Amino acid sequence: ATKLNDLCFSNVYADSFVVKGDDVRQIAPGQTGVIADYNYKLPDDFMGC
Amino acid sequence: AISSVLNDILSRLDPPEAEVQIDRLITGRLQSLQTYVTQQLIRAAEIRASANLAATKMSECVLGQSKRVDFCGKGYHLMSFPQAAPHGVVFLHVTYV
Amino acid sequence: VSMAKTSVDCNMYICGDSTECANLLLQYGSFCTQLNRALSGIAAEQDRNTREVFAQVKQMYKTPTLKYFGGFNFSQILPDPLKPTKRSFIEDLLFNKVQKFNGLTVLPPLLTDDMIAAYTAALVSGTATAGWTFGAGAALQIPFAMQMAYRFNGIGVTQNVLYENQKQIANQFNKAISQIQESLTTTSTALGKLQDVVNQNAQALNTLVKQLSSNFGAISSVLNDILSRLDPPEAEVQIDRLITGRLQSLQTYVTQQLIRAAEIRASANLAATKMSECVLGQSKRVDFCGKGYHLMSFPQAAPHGVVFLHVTYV
Amino acid sequence: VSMAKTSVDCNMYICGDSTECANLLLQYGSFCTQLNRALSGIAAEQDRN
Amino acid sequence: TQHTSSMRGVYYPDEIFRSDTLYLTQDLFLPFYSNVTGFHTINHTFDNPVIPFKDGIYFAATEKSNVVRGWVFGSTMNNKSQSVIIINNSTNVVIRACNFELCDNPFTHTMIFDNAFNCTFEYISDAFSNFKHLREFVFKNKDGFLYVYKGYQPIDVVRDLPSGFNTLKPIFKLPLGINITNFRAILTAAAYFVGYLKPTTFMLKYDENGTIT
Amino acid sequence: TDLIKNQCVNFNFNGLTGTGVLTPSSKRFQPFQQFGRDVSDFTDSVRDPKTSEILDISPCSFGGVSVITPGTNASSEVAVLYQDVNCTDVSTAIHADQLTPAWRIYSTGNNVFQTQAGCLIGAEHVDTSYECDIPIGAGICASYHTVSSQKSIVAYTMSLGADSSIAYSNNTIAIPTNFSISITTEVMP
Amino acid sequence: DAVDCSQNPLAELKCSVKSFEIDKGIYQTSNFRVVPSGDVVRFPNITNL
Ligand SMILES: *[C@@H]1O[C@H](CO)[C@@H](O[C@@H]2O[C@H](CO)[C@@H](O[C@@H]3O[C@H](CO[C@H]4O[C@H](CO)[C@@H](O)[C@H](O)[C@@H]4O)[C@@H](O)[C@H](O[C@H]4O[C@H](CO)[C@@H](O)[C@H](O)[C@@H]4O)[C@@H]3O)[C@H](O)[C@H]2NC(C)=O)[C@H](O)[C@H]1NC(C)=O
Ligand SMILES: *[C@@H]1O[C@H](CO)[C@@H](O[C@@H]2O[C@H](CO)[C@@H](O[C@@H]3O[C@H](CO)[C@@H](O)[C@H](O)[C@@H]3O)[C@H](O)[C@H]2NC(C)=O)[C@H](O)[C@H]1NC(C)=O
Ligand SMILES: *[C@@H]1O[C@H](CO)[C@@H](O[C@@H]2O[C@H](CO)[C@@H](O[C@@H]3O[C@H](CO)[C@@H](O)[C@H](O)[C@@H]3O)[C@H](O)[C@H]2NC(C)=O)[C@H](O)[C@H]1NC(C)=O
Ligand SMILES: *[C@@H]1O[C@H](CO)[C@@H](O[C@@H]2O[C@H](CO)[C@@H](O[C@@H]3O[C@H](CO)[C@@H](O)[C@H](O)[C@@H]3O)[C@H](O)[C@H]2NC(C)=O)[C@H](O)[C@H]1NC(C)=O
Ligand SMILES: *[C@@H]1O[C@H](CO)[C@@H](O[C@@H]2O[C@H](CO)[C@@H](O[C@@H]3O[C@H](CO)[C@@H](O)[C@H](O)[C@@H]3O)[C@H](O)[C@H]2NC(C)=O)[C@H](O)[C@H]1NC(C)=O
Ligand SMILES: *[C@@H]1O[C@H](CO)[C@@H](O[C@@H]2O[C@H](CO)[C@@H](O[C@@H]3O[C@H](CO)[C@@H](O)[C@H](O)[C@@H]3O)[C@H](O)[C@H]2NC(C)=O)[C@H](O)[C@H]1NC(C)=O
Ligand SMILES: *[C@@H]1O[C@H](CO)[C@@H](O[C@@H]2O[C@H](CO)[C@@H](O[C@@H]3O[C@H](CO)[C@@H](O)[C@H](O)[C@@H]3O)[C@H](O)[C@H]2NC(C)=O)[C@H](O)[C@H]1NC(C)=O
Ligand SMILES: *[C@@H]1O[C@H](CO)[C@@H](O[C@@H]2O[C@H](CO)[C@@H](O[C@@H]3O[C@H](CO)[C@@H](O)[C@H](O)[C@@H]3O)[C@H](O)[C@H]2NC(C)=O)[C@H](O)[C@H]1NC(C)=O
Ligand SMILES: *[C@@H]1O[C@H](CO)[C@@H](O[C@@H]2O[C@H](CO)[C@@H](O[C@@H]3O[C@H](CO)[C@@H](O)[C@H](O)[C@@H]3O)[C@H](O)[C@H]2NC(C)=O)[C@H](O)[C@H]1NC(C)=O
Ligand SMILES: *[C@@H]1O[C@H](CO)[C@@H](O[C@@H]2O[C@H](CO)[C@@H](O[C@@H]3O[C@H](CO)[C@@H](O)[C@H](O)[C@@H]3O)[C@H](O)[C@H]2NC(C)=O)[C@H](O)[C@H]1NC(C)=O
Ligand SMILES: *[C@@H]1O[C@H](CO)[C@@H](O[C@@H]2O[C@H](CO)[C@@H](O)[C@H](O)[C@H]2NC(C)=O)[C@H](O)[C@H]1NC(C)=O
Ligand SMILES: *[C@@H]1O[C@H](CO)[C@@H](O)[C@H](O)[C@H]1NC(C)=O
Ligand SMILES: *[C@@H]1O[C@H](CO)[C@@H](O)[C@H](O)[C@H]1NC(C)=O
Ligand SMILES: *[C@@H]1O[C@H](CO)[C@@H](O)[C@H](O)[C@H]1NC(C)=O
Ligand SMILES: *[C@@H]1O[C@H](CO)[C@@H](O)[C@H](O)[C@H]1NC(C)=O
Repeated sequence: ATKLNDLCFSNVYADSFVVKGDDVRQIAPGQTGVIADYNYKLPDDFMGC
Repeated sequence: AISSVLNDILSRLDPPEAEVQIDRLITGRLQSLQTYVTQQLIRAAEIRASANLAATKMSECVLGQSKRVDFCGKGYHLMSFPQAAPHGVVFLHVTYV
Repeated sequence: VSMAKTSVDCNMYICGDSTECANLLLQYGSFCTQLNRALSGIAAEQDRNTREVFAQVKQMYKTPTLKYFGGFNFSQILPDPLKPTKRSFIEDLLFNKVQKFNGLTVLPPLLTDDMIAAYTAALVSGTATAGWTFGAGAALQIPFAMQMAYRFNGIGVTQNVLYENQKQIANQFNKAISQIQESLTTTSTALGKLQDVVNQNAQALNTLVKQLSSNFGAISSVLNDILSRLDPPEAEVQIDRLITGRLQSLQTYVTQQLIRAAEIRASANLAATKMSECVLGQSKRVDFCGKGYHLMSFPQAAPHGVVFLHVTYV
Repeated sequence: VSMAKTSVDCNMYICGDSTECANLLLQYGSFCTQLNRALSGIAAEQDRN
Repeated sequence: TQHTSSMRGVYYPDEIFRSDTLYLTQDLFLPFYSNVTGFHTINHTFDNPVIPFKDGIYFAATEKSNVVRGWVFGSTMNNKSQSVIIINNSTNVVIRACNFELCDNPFTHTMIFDNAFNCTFEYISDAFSNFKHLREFVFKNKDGFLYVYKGYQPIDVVRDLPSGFNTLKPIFKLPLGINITNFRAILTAAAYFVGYLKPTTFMLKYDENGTIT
Repeated sequence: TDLIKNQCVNFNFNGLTGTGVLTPSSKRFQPFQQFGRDVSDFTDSVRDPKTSEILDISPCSFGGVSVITPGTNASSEVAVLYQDVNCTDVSTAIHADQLTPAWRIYSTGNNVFQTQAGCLIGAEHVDTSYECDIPIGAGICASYHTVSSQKSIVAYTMSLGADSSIAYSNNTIAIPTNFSISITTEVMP
Repeated sequence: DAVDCSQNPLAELKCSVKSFEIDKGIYQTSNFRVVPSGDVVRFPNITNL
């Protein structure tokens, strides 16, 4: 995160939503659960933040 | 590793974690060097065998007359001449048939 | 003058029908390709090693109608057409004493035993009647006794000695052959050198297979027992660890095969020289074509090797 | 026409005075043993030479 | 009395079929020529002490009158904790794991325990109805299970345990989940023997039939 | 499900999974054995949990595949060799496409000939012999020749050399009455 | 230009040697295998619920 200031990008995208606290942990690659499987899925790759 | 390019790890990735990525990449590459040099030693040994033979032939086919059959040519050895060649030696074997 | 033309399926060996494994193998680049070429190179050399030794004559000759030459028997050296086989008696004796989920196999040689036997037969026939130009140019028919007379001259024995003692010499020759037959028939040390090469080959392959069961610090040596109970994160970590181990086992094997191949090449090169100097002519150098003053010699076919019978004056 | 008959105890070399090391070494099976034999087989020919 | 184990105490270590092969492994086997302890039931003297288990033992008995009926395996050997009683009940084989109030000297009547509480395991087999018979057993603890092997051969010995070789076959794998550190023999002349198993490396020779010879 | 035999299937027994070919066997299993292994640590056979039948597991055919070609500057043609495979299975799995890799444009014609080396498809077999150009194995070589004005890849038995013969006598001899001088070459790195 | 490495055996060799020109001879370009058909699943008889 520190080094984001040293990088250039062709674009920046941002996704936004509200979830239950316990479900926040599902917003990551390699996860399973109600959110991870049926609401919001991430690819097997890095995520900005 | 994240990337084959060292700079694309070291530059952007957090310096702690980066050591893990770098260490892995280093190990990977070191293995190819060990493989490469091993094969080169083996190849070199084969060349020695060839060079040793060439030296023998020079002495016995050019600087003298060999009697051992088929060493300096199929026929009955009379003469030979060496020629320069790109990383090798070319012989002209003159024989009686 | 050869070793088994082995071959290894890199993917089968490393990744036992595992997709995840394969993906984690591709990440290592040309690993499998490099191994494949190395083994292929060896197999190619194994072929040359045989051809360079046996194919010394451009013409194939027919077995002589009669094998009896000036009292010299020869019957156990040449093939006997009465039998369905194409080998000599001695050769038959020599040849009597020497898929899988591991992805390992062996390829056949270009020249089969029958083809090799044919070459040896031609060389013996040549030796017996073609004279001194057999391997130099057109064959020149010569009476056997006259050929021997020449050989004795080369030893440093006055020509007449052979003729005067021809009967005794032919008898001793024939006897010596019979003696060898008995020695070969009833021994177990004979082509120990050839058996040694075979044994070592087997050990290398056995070792390689055994390594598939190696754990390498992993949860399990079996990929299926990694995937079946682990989330993808750890599963990949475990697979990668297992792959690393197996990758090393292959490079180790090939390295040893390359070294081994080099030694076989050296042997094959010498065999070619000996045939040229001891069979196609009369070598004068000491202690090269037997343990006496060289007269002549005969080649015989053998399972992955060459057997020479060296006839010497003592 | 010869070289020194090198011989090394592969157990002591790797896990000298360590049980825990040996316990982990065992996970590599007979590697240690095979390697030892391979070396001996070389020393054997020095006598022949 | 101390005796020699000879080459006895060998058993099939796993349910894996093999054929015509030499298999090298390591397990709790009875060491060859180990020190075997003999026990006797003669006239007024009956050996029925509590013997340490040491994670696995070897047992054998020479019979002509079926004096030996079973064993009790456990820790405290009383109704304070769990123990398992394994007996030939004369019509059925009966195995029970409970907090048993055991007889201090157990033996037309079954005198093994007065009470049983907190039973966790019960099993009853199908029904049935010089020394002559040698019975052999191996008892091992693994992952809460009591592994039991059995064998048998005809004999003609008076006091000793004849030298020989015999591979035993598995019979029970009891999911007892109990602590076995000690055991006692259950008796009705006769004799029996106890040895101890060790994590020893053995080379086993499998014949064409897949049996160990 | 029912057992599917004598073909490659995906199997799942209660404790053993994988792929391969299931066939009946006579292995002498004991009353306390479920499955067995080969000399090497691979599953040999399994006893069925339902019918108590014993079936062996064979590997699905696999191997190396090589191509035989002339130069691309001469023509565009190729014969394909499948190492150590019975041509009956090769053909079957082409019609019943079960092969990996499969080609987008490919078929199997009458040019099918099996050698010890493996199954060779695309070459024309002949009953004659020639100098071995491209070695295959077991006395078989490939070459590119005109076959009654179109050239093609052919499979043939290699010749061992020229066919000749000389007479033997106890009273005659051959002696050269002429000679020539020739020059040959040799190269070494 | 381009080579479709799946079109035919010739393409595979061209791709393998990274060249649009091949001189002569016999080359191993890949392995091969047969693809399995259906599934076979087997279990014990009794189900104790
Ligand atoms: C070059 O040197 C070789 C080696 O010495 C000679 O070859 C031998 O030639 C003889 C000639 O026949 C072979 O003779 C053998 O005789 C055995 C005895 O049985 C016969 O003789 C007794 C004598 O009283 C009679 O009672 C009996 O009825 C027979 O007449 C046979 O048993 C041998 O048979 C062999 O071949 C058959 C073929 O199927 C086999 O089944 C037998 O087991 C056995 O192998 C044979 O007949 C002798 O065997 C030859 N030896 C070899 C090694 O071949 C050459 O003749 C000599 N060349 C010249 C020109 O002299
Ligand atoms: C020089 O050495 C040779 C052989 O090394 C000697 O020839 C051998 O001479 C003995 C008798 O002196 C022969 O033995 C006889 O053979 C006949 C054959 O039927 C037999 O009937 C007799 O009872 C006896 O066994 C022997 O066979 C012979 N060797 C050969 C191959 O013929 C030679 O005599 C030696 N020179 C001198 C001067 O002694
Ligand atoms: C295992 O079971 C035995 C049963 O024999 C238990 O031993 C018994 O424990 C009781 C209680 O301390 C002892 O005293 C008895 O108390 C009752 C109370 O009314 C009284 O009526 C009896 O006369 C007696 O006093 C009893 O003597 C004792 N039995 C013996 C033989 O000593 C034992 O404690 C149990 N073990 C565990 C771990 O529970
Ligand atoms: C020694 O073994 C005998 C025979 O198993 C035991 O006697 C038997 O005890 C059972 C009760 O546990 C009696 O009832 C049986 O119950 C089963 C329950 O499903 C039922 O299927 C049977 O038909 C029967 O009702 C059984 O009748 C009885 N048999 C006899 C001959 O007495 C005996 O208790 C055992 N002794 C010890 C100390 O365990
Ligand atoms: C272990 O493998 C051996 C193989 O030697 C099996 O023993 C053999 O079993 C056969 C069948 O009962 C025995 O009888 C034979 O029958 C044939 C029928 O034509 C007959 O020609 C033979 O002369 C013989 O009568 C054979 O004697 C027997 N061999 C021995 C040494 O006992 C054995 O049954 C296998 N064990 C198990 C558990 O299957
Ligand atoms: C699991 O339960 C099934 C019950 O269907 C058992 O399968 C059945 O086994 C019998 C004996 O092999 C099969 O053959 C039958 O034999 C009788 C003999 O008289 C015959 O009358 C029938 O027409 C038939 O041939 C029967 O087909 C078979 N049933 C099925 C659906 O396969 C199975 O053996 C049990 N497994 C175990 C381990 O007991
Ligand atoms: C390629 O596969 C085919 C088909 O399996 C093989 O042809 C078959 O070869 C067998 C000999 O092994 C032929 O004889 C059979 O022998 C068994 C032995 O018990 C017998 O039970 C059968 O009734 C039969 O006699 C079989 O007839 C033959 N099939 C055909 C259709 O001819 C072929 O040999 C295989 N090629 C290679 C190189 O292995
Ligand atoms: C030295 O003498 C030998 C023996 O005569 C010559 O070899 C033989 O030469 C004839 C004629 O060139 C070869 O052909 C034969 O022709 C007759 C004519 O009717 C025919 O019936 C035969 O079937 C055969 O075709 C004969 O094959 C040949 N034999 C061999 C073993 O080569 C030899 O050429 C003479 N050498 C010199 C330098 O004159
Ligand atoms: C070279 O070896 C051949 C082997 O066939 C010799 O030819 C044969 O020579 C004999 C003697 O001149 C010929 O006559 C035979 O004499 C015996 C005497 O008992 C008689 O029993 C035979 O029936 C026959 O008459 C024989 O026909 C002849 N064979 C042939 C096929 O021509 C030849 O003489 C030897 N040459 C030299 C220089 O030794
Ligand atoms: C060994 O064979 C060679 C074959 O070339 C012989 O050499 C050749 O001998 C002829 C006659 O002496 C040479 O002259 C030729 O004469 C004819 C007559 O019309 C003429 O048309 C030709 O153009 C030529 O002049 C011929 O040039 C010569 N070959 C060469 C390359 O010079 C040789 O003599 C034979 N050796 C023995 C010892 O017989
Ligand atoms: C029957 O066995 C159970 C355990 O298998 C006993 O319950 C345990 O008793 C000990 C006594 O200190 C407690 O510490 C454990 O926590 C208890 N476990 C449970 C799950 O409650 C039970 O008391 C035994 N009953 C008898 C009569 O002995
Ligand atoms: C019986 O026990 C005593 C105890 O010391 C021992 O000395 C004696 O030898 C034992 N009997 C036999 C036959 O060993
Ligand atoms: C085994 O028993 C004999 C009996 O006399 C004894 O002397 C020996 O020391 C015992 N061995 C061990 C290790 O106790
Ligand atoms: C069995 O009892 C002994 C007695 O001290 C104890 O140390 C041991 O841990 C017990 N084992 C189990 C599994 O409870
Ligand atoms: C190779 O290409 C050249 C290009 O003109 C052609 O002439 C030559 O004949 C080709 N070689 C073969 C074997 O066709």
